[PDB]
Amino acid sequence: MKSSAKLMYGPTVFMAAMAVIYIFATMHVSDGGSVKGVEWVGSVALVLSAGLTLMLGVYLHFTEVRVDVLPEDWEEAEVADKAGTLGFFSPSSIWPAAMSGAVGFLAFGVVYFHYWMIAVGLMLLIFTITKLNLQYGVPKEKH
Amino acid sequence: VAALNRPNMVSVGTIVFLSQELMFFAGLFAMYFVSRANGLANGSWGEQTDHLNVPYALLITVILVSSSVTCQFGVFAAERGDVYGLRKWFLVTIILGSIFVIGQGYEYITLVGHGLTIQSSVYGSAFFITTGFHALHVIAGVMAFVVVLMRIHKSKFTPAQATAAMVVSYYWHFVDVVWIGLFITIYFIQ
Amino acid sequence: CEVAPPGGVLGDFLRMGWPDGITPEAVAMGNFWSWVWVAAWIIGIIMWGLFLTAIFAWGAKRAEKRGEGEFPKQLQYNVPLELVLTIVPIIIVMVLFFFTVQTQDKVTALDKNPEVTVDVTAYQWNWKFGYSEIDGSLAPGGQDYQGSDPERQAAAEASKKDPSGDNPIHGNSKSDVSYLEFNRIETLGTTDEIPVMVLPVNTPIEFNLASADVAHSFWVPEFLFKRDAYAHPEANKSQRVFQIEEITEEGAFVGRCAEMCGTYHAMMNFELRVVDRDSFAEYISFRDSNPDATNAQALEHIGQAPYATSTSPFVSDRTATRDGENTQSNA
Amino acid sequence: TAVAPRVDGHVAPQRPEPTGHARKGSKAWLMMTTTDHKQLGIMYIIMSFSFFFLGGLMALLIRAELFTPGLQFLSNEQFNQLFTMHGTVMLLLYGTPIVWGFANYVLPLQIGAPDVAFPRLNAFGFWITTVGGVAMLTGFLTPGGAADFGWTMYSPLSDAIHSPGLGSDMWIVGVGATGIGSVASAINMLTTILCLRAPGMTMFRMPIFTWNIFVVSVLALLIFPLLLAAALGVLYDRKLGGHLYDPANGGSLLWQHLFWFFGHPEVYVLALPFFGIVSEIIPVFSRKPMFGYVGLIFATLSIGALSMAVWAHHMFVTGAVLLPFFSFMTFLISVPTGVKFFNWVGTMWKGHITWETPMIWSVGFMATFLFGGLTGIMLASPPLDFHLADSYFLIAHFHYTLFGTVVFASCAGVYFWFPKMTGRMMDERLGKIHFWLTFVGFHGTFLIQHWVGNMGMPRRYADYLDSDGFTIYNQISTVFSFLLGLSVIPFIWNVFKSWRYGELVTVDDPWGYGNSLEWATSCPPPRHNFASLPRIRSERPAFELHYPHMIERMRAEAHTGHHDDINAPELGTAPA
Amino acid sequence: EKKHFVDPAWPEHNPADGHVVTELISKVAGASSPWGDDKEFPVSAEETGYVHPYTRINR
Amino acid sequence: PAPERMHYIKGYVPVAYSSPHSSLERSATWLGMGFLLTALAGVGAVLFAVGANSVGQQQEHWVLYSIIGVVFAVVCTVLGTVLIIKGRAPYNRYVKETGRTQ
Ligand code: HAS
Ligand code: HAS
Ligand SMILES: [Ca+2]
Ligand SMILES: [Cu+2]
Ligand SMILES: [Mn+2]
Repeated sequence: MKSSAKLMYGPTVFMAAMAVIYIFATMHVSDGGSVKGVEWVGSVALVLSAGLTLMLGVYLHFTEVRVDVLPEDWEEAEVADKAGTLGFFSPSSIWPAAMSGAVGFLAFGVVYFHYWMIAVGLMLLIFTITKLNLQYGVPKEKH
Repeated sequence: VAALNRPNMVSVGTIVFLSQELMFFAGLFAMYFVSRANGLANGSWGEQTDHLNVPYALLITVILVSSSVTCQFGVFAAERGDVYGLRKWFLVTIILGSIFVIGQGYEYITLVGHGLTIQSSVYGSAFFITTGFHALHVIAGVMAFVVVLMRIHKSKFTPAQATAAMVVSYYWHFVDVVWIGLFITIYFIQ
Repeated sequence: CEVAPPGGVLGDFLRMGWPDGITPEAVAMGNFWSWVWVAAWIIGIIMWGLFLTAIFAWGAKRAEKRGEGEFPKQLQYNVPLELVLTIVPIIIVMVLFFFTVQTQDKVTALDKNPEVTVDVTAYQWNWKFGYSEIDGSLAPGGQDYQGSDPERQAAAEASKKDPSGDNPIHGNSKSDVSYLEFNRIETLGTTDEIPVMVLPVNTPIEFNLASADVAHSFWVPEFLFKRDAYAHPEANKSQRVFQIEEITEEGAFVGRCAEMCGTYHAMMNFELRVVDRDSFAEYISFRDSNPDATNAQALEHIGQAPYATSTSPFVSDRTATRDGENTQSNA
Repeated sequence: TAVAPRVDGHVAPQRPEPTGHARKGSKAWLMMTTTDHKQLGIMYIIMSFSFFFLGGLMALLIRAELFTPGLQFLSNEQFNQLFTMHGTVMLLLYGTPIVWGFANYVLPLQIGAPDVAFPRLNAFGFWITTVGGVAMLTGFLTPGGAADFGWTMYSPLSDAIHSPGLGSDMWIVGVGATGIGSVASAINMLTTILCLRAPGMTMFRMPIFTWNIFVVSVLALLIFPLLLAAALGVLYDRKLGGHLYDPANGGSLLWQHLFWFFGHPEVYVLALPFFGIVSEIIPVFSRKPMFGYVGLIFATLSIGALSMAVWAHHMFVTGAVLLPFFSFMTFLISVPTGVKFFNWVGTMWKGHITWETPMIWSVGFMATFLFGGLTGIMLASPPLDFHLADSYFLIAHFHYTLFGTVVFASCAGVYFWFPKMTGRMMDERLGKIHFWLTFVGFHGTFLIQHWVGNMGMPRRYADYLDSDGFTIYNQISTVFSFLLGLSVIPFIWNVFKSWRYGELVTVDDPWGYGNSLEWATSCPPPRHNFASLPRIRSERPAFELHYPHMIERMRAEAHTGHHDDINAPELGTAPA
Repeated sequence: EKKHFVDPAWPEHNPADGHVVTELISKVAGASSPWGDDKEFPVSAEETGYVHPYTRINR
Repeated sequence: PAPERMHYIKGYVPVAYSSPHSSLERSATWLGMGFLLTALAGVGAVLFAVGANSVGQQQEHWVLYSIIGVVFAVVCTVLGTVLIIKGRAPYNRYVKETGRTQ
């Protein structure tokens, strides 16, 4: 995490510079072959594009300032240091494919713009999302 | 030492995802600001800003920021291991966000009821696309809180369910922040 | 570039099929083109030669035969050479960009003095040309001539707001056509007639582009230049004007559409016909004298071929087109 | 470094079985429900190549209709739909999903991970990508046909008036769904890099391919939501009668800025992972390291940065953009893309090159992409683009680049990592037949179209008049296009044969000199990738694992300078 | 102590060590297991609960 | 506590671009890299202004464009070169203290 957090500051600096340059240039720089005025689409996109990298970079920096010296980021770590439980990872699940099909129903309901299709698509979507999130919580059957 | 503390993966994934909705709303800010530029070049933007109601939007904003601090108290309770506190504060958040969306609905019925529609002008289109995508994200946030509550109904409250709560709270903080940006651009910058 | 490219077969190879250019701006662009291709073929030669070296020299068979062993020298860094081959790209790119700025600003200026102005109006799917301004040294009657057609224009201006009260776009009607031009003398191209638009030689020309519906493109290969015709060019922030200092050689040249505009995008063609300066003066005088005279009548009136030579209309039959028959020979 | 005590009765792990032997009904329900990145990788790859053949069909039809002047069998509408959906299928249903498929199969192996961060999210990304493909291609099932506008979907040509048919809306939602898949895969790849690395593998011990997936994952994260927002703006105009994309609003250049801001980073998203694959392949079949590794990282990072500045070079002919800004920054994005060739030549420089099939494919990639990039820099000057924009010169450029990356280098990846996916080798005879058919076909198709465009043939032209003089060149181009289409016959047969009866891979690294960590495990890997991990002390762990005696050389010769690292004293206060 | 409830299924915890999990930080690399970290597996077939059926179908 | 240097026996040579003393982990390097990359925009502005004045264009404002270009290039250069050198301080003292260059 430590190394990877610093990298987001290269793009942030560069895109902030290009945003300010683009803005005051497009409002200031004269030309024969082009009109003068602040070009808002590129402006907003460049500033929020710097904001994305600033967000993720400052978050990962604020995280790594309070993590131990893990064997992953340690140049001479032994394999045996990572022994123990690693984490829970889903062995299988049907609900991703069901969500894809639900989104498909919704999207087709938009292209045809039948409102019942949009309704049913949103219900299929929210139901399958709930079932994905509730996959490992379904209580044991009881009489 | 018991174990080495390390990054919460689910929180990292959630921040990488909330990076996406910033750039989602970037395109809508572009569709707003180019339209505003042209409309002020005509000197006719302000013929529909007068449809707005800045006090109503301000009380709306109060409700949304209040819900945003409510779910933070809920996350405090979650990390303590306290499930009843989490239930309480997430429910109050659900209620305040529901109030937000139904007040936004009232404002929409008001603005449509006295002229401003999507097709009435370029202003109406930009207004409704921006504020409407935001309202859909708010409704998805209320759905997410509901799903968390039934999760801590069905399964036992472990650290896993706590992280599941923390990241829905991340999402609602982000939605609230996007409303701050919308509120200043729509009602004050105009 | 202001330097003439190499001569003979080298120049023909280097410009690689570019038109020669019937205007000074075109000559400049083609010169810059030829020279950057000299540079590009040099760079390609050296890099491809390195790849062919890697094939025919550094193989493993030849190394095993001459007793080189299992592995080669495991050199991972030459930090000075890394810096050198980082900056060499940069300092060749800098000269590329300097000459780019030069040639561009040569082409795209407005520091000229137009003596003819054309209003161009693309639509789905044809052209309408029209003479907007002529200089009194070249116009009928020896006076500066403005070609605006007052009533046909005043209708377009009146369209800005719909009196029925809709008016959604910043106060204007959706169907506002105010931005278009309606000159007096106009050459409306049709499905069966190519618009032959006539200009003088050795004369500054201005083109004033716009479209009635979608985005089109005024491309003339022999100017080595194109620009897009957008609807509401002011609102779209598009520079709608373009200027050439002169057209160097009389003739008849083709021009095409280059932005995909729809179904019949391949059928939008026109003929930029370039004639002697006095022949243009007589042409525009004749059409100023006969508001009901076709373009072909006036072309005949000054000895030109009546109809387009650089292209032709399209057959417009979805069945008969398939055997090769695609012109309709309306000439 | 500790020495573990050897123990009694030790036996190596049992190797898993190769493909072809699988018993009936084994894959059917597993495909529906699996969360394994390895199966999802194979599925991504097969799906992308299926769509590749489906888009090349439309391309062959286009090339047929241009063979001779006239409309011999297509109409105007159908030709427009054809080039539209060819371009769309080739970028969003081949390039991006195959990027993510190679990433999914290979990246957890390279970093020494068991699984991806969010497995069900991975599966969701795959299935939503397939749904997007269906959504796009169903426009052909309506009587009006697919979308007519090109894959750029300019405005107002895409609005409610000028394109009424529903095929356009099908295009919109399908492109959006492919964006959804691209972002889910990006979240997965990025978090998996951040969290689940093997002990010892810091960020600067990962392979080049992993670093490239890092930068393109953040690019995709940055750009695909903007595409979805702009496409929904278009759908908002069409279905709800909005006015934001009207030309009177300035809605044409609005769309162009939004689109190309998405769009050029997407072509870099396709380029960089396959630069990565080539950086994986060439060091193996050279018996050398990757030359300039850390500087190569900086090159990739600079491309990731600069990609956001150079977006509007696709708008020079508009008379709307700031020409000097974007021309300059385009010439700048070319430089770190140029450092790649110097690194690769350094890697092959006085190495011991064995010309196996994947190496041949990689060198074909370099030979084509060099010309593609030479063409691009001349598109990057406005005074040249004013003639070359929207000409067939531009078609020749972007095919010389994309066919270099997402086809040549992707086939190199297939031949390279077929053992790790199947435990079987591919047929080298057919591999070289496929290579040469592809080479002859592609060069003979697209090289002459440079001249066809320069002469003044625009792109997207259904028909032309024979007086224009294009006919001879179109004919040469079409014959070699049909040859290129025939190039896939040995490829399909080679994959199908070798998957089911190909030569069994007996060892963990059949090429012998594998660098990255995937070659330090079985062929195919177990369900959780690793039955044991080596020590990691280099960007090539498997090489120092297979050749201990080489480390002396590998470490000593690594730099040119006489730095005298071997002569230093003991640094730790104690070994404890 | 009673100044805030703590769930039964919460694990053992030392207040000097910070929370068992918090927004930025966890004690497991991947996700946290839904069965609790203080649970270990495999258990015995007895405490599994599962009763395996015996079936015979007529022929 | 902060970590101590890694143990290396006599005659061992590592590769460690992310070691603790390695500046590539130090963050001031990365900002300086960003500024070094940004410095080229000023040079672009200078070439633009000079070349546009050279052909008789932008004469109204070319001096200002060129001045902002050169000062942008220069301030970016000095800020980046010192953010870099600051970032590379620990490695310099490390090589001063110990035998390895790696
Ligand atoms: C994989 C996909 C693609 C890659 C990669 C790619 C690379 C480049 N392209 Fe591109 N392209 C353009 C320029 C470049 C440049 C500068 C590069 C760069 O990556 C090329 C640099 C790469 C190299 C590999 C350089 C060679 C290496 C070395 C080491 C050279 C040493 C020499 C130096 C440094 C000095 C240079 C001087 C010399 C004299 C050679 C431009 C404008 O400047 C347009 C729009 C113009 C228009 O609208 O007509 C464009 C349009 C497109 C389109 C749009 C087609 C559509 O509308 O559907 C696509 C899909 C595409 C794909 C791709 N393109 N490109
Ligand atoms: C990744 C990116 C791309 C690739 C690869 C690509 C490949 C080709 N291209 Fe292209 N393309 C053109 C020609 C070709 C040809 C001949 C090929 C060849 O590689 C295609 C041959 C490949 C094949 C592959 C054919 C064999 C077919 C088979 C094998 C079908 C059977 C299927 C199966 C699944 C059998 C097995 C069955 C099972 C069940 C397993 C031309 C002109 O000749 C234009 C200009 C259009 C115009 O009018 O301006 C064009 C336009 C474009 C555009 C712009 C579209 C637009 O204007 O909107 C893009 C982005 C693009 C990208 C790409 N293109 N191309
Ligand atoms: Ca034909
Ligand atoms: Cu581009
Ligand atoms: Mn264009």
